[PDB]
Amino acid sequence: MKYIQTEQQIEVPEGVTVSIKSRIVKVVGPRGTLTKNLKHIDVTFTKVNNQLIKVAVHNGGRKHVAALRTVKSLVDNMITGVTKGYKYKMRYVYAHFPINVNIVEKDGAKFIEVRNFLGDKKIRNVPVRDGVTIEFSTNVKDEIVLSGNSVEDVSQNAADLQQICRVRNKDIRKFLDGIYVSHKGFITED
Amino acid sequence: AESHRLYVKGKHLSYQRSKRVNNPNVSLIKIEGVATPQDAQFYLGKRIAYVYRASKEVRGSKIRVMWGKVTRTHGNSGVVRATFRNNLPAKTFGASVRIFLYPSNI
Amino acid sequence: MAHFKEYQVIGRRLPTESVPEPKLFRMRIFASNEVIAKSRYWYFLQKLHKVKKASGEIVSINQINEAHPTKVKNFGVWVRYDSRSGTHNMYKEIRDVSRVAAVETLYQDMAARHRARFRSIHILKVAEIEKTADVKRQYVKQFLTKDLKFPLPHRVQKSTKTFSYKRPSTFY
Amino acid sequence: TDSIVKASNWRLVEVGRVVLIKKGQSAGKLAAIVEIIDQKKVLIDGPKAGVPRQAINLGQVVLTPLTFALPRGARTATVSKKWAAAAVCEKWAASSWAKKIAQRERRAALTDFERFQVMVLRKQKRYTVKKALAKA
Amino acid sequence: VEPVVVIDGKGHLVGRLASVVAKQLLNGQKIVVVRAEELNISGEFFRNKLKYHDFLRKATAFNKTRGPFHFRAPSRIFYKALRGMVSHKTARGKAALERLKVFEGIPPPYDKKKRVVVPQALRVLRLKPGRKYTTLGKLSTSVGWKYEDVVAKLEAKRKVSSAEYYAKKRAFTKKVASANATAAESDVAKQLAALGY
RNA sequence: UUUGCUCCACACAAUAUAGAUGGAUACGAAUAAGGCGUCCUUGUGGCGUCGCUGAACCAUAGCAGGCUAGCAACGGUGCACUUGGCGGAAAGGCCUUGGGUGCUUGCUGGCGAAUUGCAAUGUCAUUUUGCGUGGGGAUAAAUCAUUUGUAUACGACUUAGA
RNA sequence: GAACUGGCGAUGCGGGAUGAACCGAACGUAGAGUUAAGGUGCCGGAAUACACGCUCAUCAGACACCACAAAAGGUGUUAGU
Repeated sequence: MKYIQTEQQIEVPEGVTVSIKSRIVKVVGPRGTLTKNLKHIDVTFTKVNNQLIKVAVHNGGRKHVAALRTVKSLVDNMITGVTKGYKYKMRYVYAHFPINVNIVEKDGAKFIEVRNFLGDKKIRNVPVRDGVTIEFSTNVKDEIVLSGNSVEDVSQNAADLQQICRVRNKDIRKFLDGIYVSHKGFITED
Repeated sequence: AESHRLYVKGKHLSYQRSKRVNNPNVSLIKIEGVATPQDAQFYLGKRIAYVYRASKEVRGSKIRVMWGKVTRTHGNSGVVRATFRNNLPAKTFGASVRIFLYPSNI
Repeated sequence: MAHFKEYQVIGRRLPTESVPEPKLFRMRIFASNEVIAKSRYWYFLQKLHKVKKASGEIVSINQINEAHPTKVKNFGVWVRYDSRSGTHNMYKEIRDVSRVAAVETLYQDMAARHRARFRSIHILKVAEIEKTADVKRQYVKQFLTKDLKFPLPHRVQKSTKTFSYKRPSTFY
Repeated sequence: TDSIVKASNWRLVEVGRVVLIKKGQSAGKLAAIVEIIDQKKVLIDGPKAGVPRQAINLGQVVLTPLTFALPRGARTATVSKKWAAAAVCEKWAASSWAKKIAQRERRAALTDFERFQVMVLRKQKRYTVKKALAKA
Repeated sequence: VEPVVVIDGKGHLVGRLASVVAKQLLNGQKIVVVRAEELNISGEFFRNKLKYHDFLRKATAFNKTRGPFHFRAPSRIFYKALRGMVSHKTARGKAALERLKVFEGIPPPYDKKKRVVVPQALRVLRLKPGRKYTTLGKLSTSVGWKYEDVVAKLEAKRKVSSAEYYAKKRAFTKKVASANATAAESDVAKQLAALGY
């Protein structure tokens, strides 16, 4: 309908500094720094009171003001990632062959190595993205933990690990073997 | 003085024409610095010279002239219509002509 | 024909020996000129009564000028139009300074959104909305807020010359 | 430690914003925004400059950085009084935009003899400036 | 008005720039177009790549070496657009095409000459914001152009050298402006201001 | 090979022009952003200012531009000399040191112009050359024919021969 | 295969790229002006005119005759009952 003006509100906690020139947003919290390029969205950022950032679309259509809320979610995720961080938990599902998951070094890069998936002799390597930490959780059987500041990078590494363990030439609703995201939360517990 | 010009630069664009038939009796001229018919009204009646060079010296010179004059404006963008004593040779499409300031009403 | 004026057209059936002084019917017609206005008058009189141009007469045609042509008004318009597959009734709201300009906007908008040509549109009613809270379309409501103000981002400046030397800006 | 966001301010279409009409019957006169019709239309009034009160497209005008207090839908006498109270014309004339327009018009209004004085005066100033550059 | 007009092709839309250049050349103006790899086409990259593949399939069936030729370089894509807007099969069209030069990057001697823009063909002025557009260099690389990397490297070298030129130019213009301002408010300055200068 | 070839200078003759007639006047990037200036506890920093077109900037007076003395100052701008650099994307251009010399309309001075007859491009540019003049420089090859067979219908190819 | 009328045949000209029949208009030889139908980014003469909207297509669409498209569907988007 081309609304005259639409705005979204971004809350900024006390330990967080957001710098936005043009559309390059950088967020600096206690655990670290994130940077996003939003030059493809065409919005307007305006600080109010050093704890509040408004973002606005002027004379924007339906899809443009959907993208405004999308920008709000992306900046919110940056702030939440530099304050609490993101943690993704994966469980290993298998019926007969235990899936062997290890962190390995090939050449200057860490790789998540998956062995014995359905008794396969193939060895699956998933590169770990920068900022993503890998842990193997104790006191719960067959759970690997993805941890980081960027929900985008953490979730994409989780999805890479889940997608590399898809079953072929079988009925997947019977051969349910895989590595599935079981929990989507923050690093700090509260 | 480094400049001695007493004419306005112009470009011979084409003949008067429809899509597939041209009329060589009328030439279309673009005058430098003219963008509207209102501005082009200034130059109506001004003499135009096309100056060109030949190898053979004719009458004490090797550079020959074709005279004409601005008759009316053409279109919305300052192009004018011109007629010459002999029609311009159509190899001059894109060549430079000189629109003089005489006859002067100013 | 969107150089629209409004005319009052008053006409009647031709007086007869048995019925002198017929009932003097009147219409408000938006049209480009008086000839089209009289045509529209007879078109609507034929379509609502048993009176054709041959058996009647135009008693008066007068152009109606907007009483306050320089104050912003909210207009509610009722139309009936013909689509490709049927007839429909429609209500629209136009914010503008005069009735004729509202009706011009109406014809342009119906052409743009419904491909409805002038032939295919009957303007049932054009009435000023007396006050807010009677406006019902958000595209008019959103311009009626308090202390309205908006920018015009991305200004595009017309260039009179073919080449510019400066790689221009869109600031505004 | 301080959050920073580059504002990227614009001239705003609001009641009381001073516009410069760039094409039409007025074509270079200031007017005031009286009320907003829609996204592309406003009502303007230019009583000081003799611009008729009219509804105009925003593509016919260019907003100036000037603004003055004016109630929505104010009539022509009210606009005149508020324009005089805010001294809009002087604030415009003090701007480099207005002096640029005045200076282009003055250049267009020069005669051939005046252009000759412009040439000689420019040569003299150039001589002194070139001495200053040589000393610098 | 210049004897040669050098057009910075970066940010222009290919067809509108082609139409402008074709009319210029036909009216007898010499044009050099630089940075053809930074031209723009409206529409998404995949759409324009599909269009170029549809171009690529057209060839003389019985001998492909005589069929339509499929030039991959950005400068030759723009030259192809200029043809079709010039009647190239005539002597006048050949003369108008001989008045033209198109380059990737800005080679000498044009690297030390002023570049202009054509605002009626500028994407930033012409395309509605939020509309997708294609970059000619990446499209050319995708359809088989070989020299995008060497052009980018060599353009980076030219840009650093140009930046040094501009820093020197800033110093000189600041000096000139300060000395002009010092010589202002003199008798000649007053009189020139009265005359409009 | 009618004492050949080539390169600078030079006056001559031709030549033929897709079209000179003050100057193609150099950041990069962004455009829901930037340029410039200034300041600092050097940043994605504060502050100010600008744009709304090159309608600008530079240049621009003098028989198509002739003849001359100074004044503050050591400027401006050509021509050869010269010092060093930088530039390989198609560099073939850009910058700079110093002296010599011409002009200077920055200002004040001194003479001339006509009859092209009331206009006539009223000839001022840029190519390619051939003939001379006077200085410098260099002092071969290829093909046919013969020969080979890694080649080959013929041409072509591949070898050899003072 | 019939009816009425207008055409082509027997007819060039401007327009529909192209074409017997469509649109416009019918023709001695020329000059000037104005137009028809059709157009005015470039080819290509003529506004990259002005104005209000709609549409983004990983087979867009783009002018009558005319060089095709349907039933049926879509929280694509826009108006409306």
